[PDB]
Amino acid sequence: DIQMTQSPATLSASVGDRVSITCRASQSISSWLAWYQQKPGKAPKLLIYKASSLESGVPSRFSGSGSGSEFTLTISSLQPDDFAIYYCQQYNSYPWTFGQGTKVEIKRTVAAPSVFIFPPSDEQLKSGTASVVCLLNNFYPREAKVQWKVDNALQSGNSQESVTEQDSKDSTYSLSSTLTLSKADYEKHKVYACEVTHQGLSSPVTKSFNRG
Amino acid sequence: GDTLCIGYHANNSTDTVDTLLEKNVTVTHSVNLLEDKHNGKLCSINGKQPI
Amino acid sequence: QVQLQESGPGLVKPSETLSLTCSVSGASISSYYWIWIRQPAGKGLEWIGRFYTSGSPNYNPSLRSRVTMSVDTSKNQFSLKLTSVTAADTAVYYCAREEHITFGGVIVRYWGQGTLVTVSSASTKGPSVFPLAPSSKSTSGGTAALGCLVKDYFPEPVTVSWNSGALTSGVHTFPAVLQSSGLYSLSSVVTVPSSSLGTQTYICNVNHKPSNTKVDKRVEP
Amino acid sequence: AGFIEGGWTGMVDGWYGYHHQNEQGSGYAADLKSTQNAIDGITNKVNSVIEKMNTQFTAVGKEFNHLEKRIENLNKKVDDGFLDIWTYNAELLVLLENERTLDYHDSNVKNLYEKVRSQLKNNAKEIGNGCFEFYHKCDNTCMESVKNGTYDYPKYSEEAKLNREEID
Amino acid sequence: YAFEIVSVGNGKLFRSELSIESCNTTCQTPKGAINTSLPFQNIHPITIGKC
Repeated sequence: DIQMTQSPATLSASVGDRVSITCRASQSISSWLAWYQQKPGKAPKLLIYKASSLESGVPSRFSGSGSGSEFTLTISSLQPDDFAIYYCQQYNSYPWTFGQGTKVEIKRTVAAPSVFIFPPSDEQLKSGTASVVCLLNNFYPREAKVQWKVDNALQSGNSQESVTEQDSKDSTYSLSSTLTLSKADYEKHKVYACEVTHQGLSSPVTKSFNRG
Repeated sequence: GDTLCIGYHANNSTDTVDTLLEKNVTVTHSVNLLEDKHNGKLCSINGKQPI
Repeated sequence: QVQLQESGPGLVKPSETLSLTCSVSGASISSYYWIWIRQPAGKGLEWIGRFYTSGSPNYNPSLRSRVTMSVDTSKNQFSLKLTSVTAADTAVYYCAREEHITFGGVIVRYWGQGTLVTVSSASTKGPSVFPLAPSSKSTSGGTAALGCLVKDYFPEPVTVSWNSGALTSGVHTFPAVLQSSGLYSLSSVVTVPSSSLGTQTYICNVNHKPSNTKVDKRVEP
Repeated sequence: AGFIEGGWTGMVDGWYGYHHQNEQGSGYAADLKSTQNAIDGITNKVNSVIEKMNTQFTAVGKEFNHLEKRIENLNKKVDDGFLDIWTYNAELLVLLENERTLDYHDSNVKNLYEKVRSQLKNNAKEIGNGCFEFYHKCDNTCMESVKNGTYDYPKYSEEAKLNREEID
Repeated sequence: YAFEIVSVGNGKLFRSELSIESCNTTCQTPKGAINTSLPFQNIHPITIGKC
């Protein structure tokens, strides 16, 4: 029944900055809106109800302002732990509707990663497959490139990539590049290397390993 | 035949309020406006500027 | 505390009946409305509906035709039953408690843990666990990375722990990545001082729920 | 005013509502419209009453010397008199507005009941305790139609006529 | 010696006998201080801050 426009979809602000999220409604509501904070893969936690009622135990930095069709969630000082997806719910009329949510990231100092290579498991080798892992821990921003150098020959693809979400404490990211292939059970070539290029690196860093 | 009733809320709240016609009226929901406790500390407001 | 846990099959075949059960810890379920809400992957939330023991339920219109909500006062649970599942309804489910009347309208302070229900014609394929040894050729000084690979498993829900919860810092259980094989690879990593690489032993405990697999493995230099 | 007898510890979803009992079972269900209006009103009331109090701050006390005893007594009198005036205003507004709040809620009761009575003019029968017995079958769709103010009297007028007149 | 008047504000000059423990409150009375946005208090009339 009631359509929810939560602008804007993505934000990134430095610590201490004020943050405002707007939640426009298709139909006006006598300030019966609520604001929830959903941490990564965690139960969504309500922040403010009645558009003006700061729930018990919520830091006072959160302030909800609005009635009619326009409401705003305002974080007075953005803190590390406030990185999440924020949703606005309406309990004026059924069906209860939520907004598409707003992702609130954090702008921080550019941080170099720490790289770690993991050779494949021999147990896996016996099953005819093979996978090596490049690991980049505690970096900022997410924009890094992890490339693969088998016998100093960059590989075409055969490498998927997973990025952790922003750490609540540090707001630093972590990435894993999984080289997956057997070929000659990678017995055809022995040299293995991780080209790591990140904004925190003046020059790229390459760690490497060979036959055990 | 079928029956349909009209009613209103009740709970276990013991909040008593006064009115002019009657006092100690126990109600479902109330708000205490009166703050009546302190921490007993001459503490700082935004800085240990208190001397 | 009132605590809400959630039990779901993880996989439902495309033309079957999804049955979900939310279990409550220390509340008389007869005296509260109970709400189901759901989230497709990382997309928005959708209010499924509300049911009560001595009241009248109400469901979302798009799911109304197919939803039945019931309550077991004996077991202290409430269950969803969705007919004619579609693979588009493939999402995380959450169960919440509808609190009583307050001055700001009705509140949902309590929340479930979320369970993934994915609707697929594939099976319950158990995970394969392989240890990520460290680098003896690396500095062997301070920074030391250790890991565990859960390389192939099919319904997404997987739990990863380290020393059964003891190792609590510097852990980066990565997101699951779908492989071209239609299986999911899942890396989990911990950063540790290299001094303790000898005296301390590090074990990864991996529990894939719908395959009902609890494989635990060592990680040695 | 026109108060009632009884309480509904089971209805946990609103100030006001219904208890329905038909072929499909029974249950409580809060009237979201009238409770929503009452919450709007009481919120606006509390906010107005409190907002009027919000005015300016001022360091209250003053100190006067031995050759200024009299302006000192006048200043203490002024402080204390503003204290009394504000105390008395707060006390009486609290008292009278709790009175009027209970009365407002009572009137909301009356309005809801008269709405339902106008919908079910003859098709039902006033029990007396604050309910209605249907001379016809009111299934869940009928219940909801009454609850959202769209009951169809000619729909059940003939069934109700037959049963009602069968009684006498 | 003389005193340059740097900044003027809204302090006070209490007569009281207490100590100073870090709490960073908003509303301080000669007796104590706690935080609350209730509209009324019966603690003390001499108050500094949002009170």
